[PDB]
Amino acid sequence: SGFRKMAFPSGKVEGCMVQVTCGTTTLNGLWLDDVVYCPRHVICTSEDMLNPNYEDLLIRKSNHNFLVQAGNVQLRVIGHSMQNCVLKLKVDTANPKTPKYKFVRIQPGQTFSVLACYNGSPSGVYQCAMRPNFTIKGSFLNGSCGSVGFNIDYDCVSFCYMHHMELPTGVHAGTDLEGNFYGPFVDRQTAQAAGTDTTITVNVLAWLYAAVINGDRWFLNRFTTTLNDFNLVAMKYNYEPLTQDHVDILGPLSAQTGIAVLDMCASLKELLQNGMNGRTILGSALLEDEFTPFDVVRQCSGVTF
Amino acid sequence: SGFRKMAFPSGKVEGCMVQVTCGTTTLNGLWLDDVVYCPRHVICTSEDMLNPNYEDLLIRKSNHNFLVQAGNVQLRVIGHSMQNCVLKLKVDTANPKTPKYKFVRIQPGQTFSVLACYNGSPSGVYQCAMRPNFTIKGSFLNGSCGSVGFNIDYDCVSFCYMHHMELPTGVHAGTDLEGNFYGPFVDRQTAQAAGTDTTITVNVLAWLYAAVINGDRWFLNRFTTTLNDFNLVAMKYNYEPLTQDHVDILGPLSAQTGIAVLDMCASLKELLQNGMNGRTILGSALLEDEFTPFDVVRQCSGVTF
Ligand SMILES: *C(=N)[C@H](C[C@@H]1CCNC1=O)NC(=O)[C@H](CC(C)C)NC(=O)[C@@H](NS(C)(=O)=O)C(C)(C)C
Ligand SMILES: *C(=N)[C@H](C[C@@H]1CCNC1=O)NC(=O)[C@H](CC(C)C)NC(=O)[C@@H](NS(C)(=O)=O)C(C)(C)C
Repeated sequence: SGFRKMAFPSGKVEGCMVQVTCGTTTLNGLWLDDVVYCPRHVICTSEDMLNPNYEDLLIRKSNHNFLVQAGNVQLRVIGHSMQNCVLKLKVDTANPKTPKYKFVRIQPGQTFSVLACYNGSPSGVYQCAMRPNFTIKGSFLNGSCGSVGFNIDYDCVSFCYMHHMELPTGVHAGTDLEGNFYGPFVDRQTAQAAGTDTTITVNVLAWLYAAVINGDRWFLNRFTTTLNDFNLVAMKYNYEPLTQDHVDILGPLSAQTGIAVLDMCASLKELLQNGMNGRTILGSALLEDEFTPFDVVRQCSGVTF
Repeated sequence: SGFRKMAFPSGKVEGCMVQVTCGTTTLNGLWLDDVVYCPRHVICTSEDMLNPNYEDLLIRKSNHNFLVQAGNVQLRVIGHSMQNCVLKLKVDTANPKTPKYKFVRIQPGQTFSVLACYNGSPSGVYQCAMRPNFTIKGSFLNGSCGSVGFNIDYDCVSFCYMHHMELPTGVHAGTDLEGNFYGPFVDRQTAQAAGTDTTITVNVLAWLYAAVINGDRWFLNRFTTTLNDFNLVAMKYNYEPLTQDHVDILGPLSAQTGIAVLDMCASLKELLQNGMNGRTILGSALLEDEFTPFDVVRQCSGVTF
């Protein structure tokens, strides 16, 4: 028993991290087979960052201008190309530590692990959610770009995020591994704002089921609700609408605990209208929305990779 | 910017995890050089667990009774011995993935990462604190014993915890890698209770400095306090006494922000006496005590391994 914010084991991704330096700027890259993926702004100087023309800057760079290091070993670059906001550097050596992998584009509300890196070396791993406004609440400093986010399924690493930038509220934005940004953001130093965020309702419900599984049951009430009436309340508290797809995805936790989803909705409705009155759920004084139904099942059932 | 509960990268420890089975019970083991370390209760059956005589049970076991698997590969056991509450199984093959390592016994208030494993395979990584009552708030299921806790310093893994058991409140207890329990616990299925816990004051202060570094400064007041007067307040709210050693350890964060430790103590005293009035600090509605000063510096300065 117990419930923690748990990240995926990071070893498979650690063996793919490299350092990419072009001129004076060094960021991280992801080395898979004979290709290194990194943010395109590695080719910018400080003056270039207000409004860079990346295609122009890349035209003036040749393979040898890219210094790629894997540990203390230089990897020789033999080709380069730009795909959306990422550079693909072909190297003359395939990474022998390349895991089975896929590039996926995750949906808002889904979670992943981030392996935060500097100079191609890992500093830590934490779990994040793709927010409804297409930002993540991460922890990233200068030099962290090219750090990646990922899920693991058995032996397969699904890379879903590459880190590019920080937005005024202390929140983070990036691309999938094809270089397309999540959200309406661009890779330039100009004023950009995230849309208003919203609470991921299906995830709060998943975490309430995690609490029941752990014996923290005080908030269960005796009522039920309709899906339509729940959503009228959710709306006022800035919660996403709950869909029938979300109800189905909560099926395994509902079946395990014997609490119908609409009954858990009635209990959540009460928490939203009345507060927690100084109580905690799973140790938290606020309702938590960064665990998916799958995360709850995986942690409470001991799924391994 | 941003502040997350961040675990160490787990790859170095992942390459050491193995499965140990004796009879019907399977737990995890730690394979370093030619030795596998695991909890001694792998040799118990269900009937044995109320009050096992481990020395007696081990006398009746020979090397071949221990089935050790590293992935799909059986490792042949060639010797066995018991050290306190851990078994040491000598195997005929040294682990080629053994990192530089040390066995350390950590002090209450210190943090570590746990790599939770089942059947020798990792399921997730999370950060934990050794509580003042010598328990940890983890997330562990049947089969998780032998999962380890660790810190990393550059290239060196300091193993400090091996998981053995769960106590009535949903909290966890274990040993160092020499098999000595943290706390007054024994490895048997009998009623055991943890002492009353207390809040790790130096860590709350460290996290308040993390908040200042991130721009969350609303709680800073205009006052100072003496160390003695702060401790009189801390006492009433079940906080550990702050010592001059703790004040010195907070020196780097104090110097970085220009806030004297005793001035931050005055601000904490106000939070304890008055509450947060529905506000949050770094997103949390409760004061957080599972970040050490070192964790704050490492995360806010981008320390890598
Ligand atoms: C990548 N190494 C770095 C990560 C930032 C640095 C501080 N915290 C982070 O997450 N990315 C940047 O510095 C990017 C670079 C451009 C070309 C996208 N710039 C920013 O993130 C910028 N924010 S913005 C796009 O102007 O609103 C900063 C530097 C003002 C944070
Ligand atoms: C190790 N695999 C297992 C980990 C437990 C299982 C549930 N959550 C955990 O953390 N450890 C045990 O089952 C130990 C075994 C003995 C010999 C120490 N037993 C317990 O943890 C026991 N608690 S106790 C010592 O009786 O208070 C349980 C099974 C009642 C939780």
